[PDB]
Amino acid sequence: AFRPISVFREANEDESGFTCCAFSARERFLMLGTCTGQLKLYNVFSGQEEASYNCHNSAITHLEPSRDGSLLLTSATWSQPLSALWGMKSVFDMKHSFTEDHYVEFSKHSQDRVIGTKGDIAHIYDIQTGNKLLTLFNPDLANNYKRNCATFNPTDDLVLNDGVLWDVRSAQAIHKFDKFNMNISGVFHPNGLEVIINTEIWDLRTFHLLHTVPALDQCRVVFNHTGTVMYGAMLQKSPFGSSFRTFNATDYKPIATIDVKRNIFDLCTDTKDCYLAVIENQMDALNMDTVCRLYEV
Ligand SMILES: COCCNC(=O)/C=C/c1[nH]cc(C(=O)N[C@@H](CC(N)=O)c2ccc(F)c(Cl)c2)c1-c1ccc(Cl)cc1F
Repeated sequence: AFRPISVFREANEDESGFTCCAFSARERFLMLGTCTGQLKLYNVFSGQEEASYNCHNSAITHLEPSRDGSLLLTSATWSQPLSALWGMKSVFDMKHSFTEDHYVEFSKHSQDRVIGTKGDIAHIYDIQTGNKLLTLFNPDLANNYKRNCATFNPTDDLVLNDGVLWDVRSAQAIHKFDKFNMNISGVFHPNGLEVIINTEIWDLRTFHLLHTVPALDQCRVVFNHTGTVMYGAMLQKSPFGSSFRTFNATDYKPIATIDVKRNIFDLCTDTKDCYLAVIENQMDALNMDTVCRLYEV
């Protein structure tokens, strides 16, 4: 099941403004972005705030800590810069920013690069210098996905941008996956063998269609750290509707559908994959008053 374990809100605020979340390196501590552009650290069990840092002058949409705990990526709604990289050792400080990229992710195997998305375009940056190494856009192969989000594969040698597979080393598009939907651009399966683009599962080796999974339509997906479970939530204000779905990552078979009966802002699992944190708005409320709910997987 998904048994509720605890709940908390942005402490001492009339309107709680949590917008996104990620577990930190420290087991019991969750990092939350807020609609006023702050980063908060909370104890997930006590529900108490520990620390607060100022990141952006607009709502944080998404954040990602590095695995080693030294770095954090944030993205905001209408700030300049839209995304930034923060150092978290010694003092919390901005290292580099990515002016117009509305989404950013670390590379996966070695976290020495950032990949940012601006519309149909990907930008790769060096973490050391902040320098833009590559711009990935091919007018002949573009799918023009409206919710494109560029990403590295597990070994960092490939990028998926706008449904196009790029070889990072040569900076060449090697394959365009055919377009089946208007919005979702896709992700790599952590197994390194498959690419999941909306409802279509493609083989990375042959570029053959392996499976169709209709329940993934319009979903953002995240895997548990172990790579055994895939979580998906349909995009619908709140980025998501009121439900998320789980699937077996080995065979794409549905496990569970959870309707939390409130709009979802974000979802994450801890490094040990024991707990799920979900940001939920207290259907289609104009009032912003989010809680973080912790669930047992
Ligand atoms: C109208 O909204 C105004 C402005 N707000 C936004 O834009 C907000 C954007 C935004 N928030 C969270 C995400 C996101 O993708 N979260 C990932 C998990 C993660 N943290 O990686 C995710 C995966 C599976 C799930 F089941 C759930 Cl519920 C969440 C996203 C998100 C949504 C769409 C895209 Cl293309 C990229 C994104 F990062």
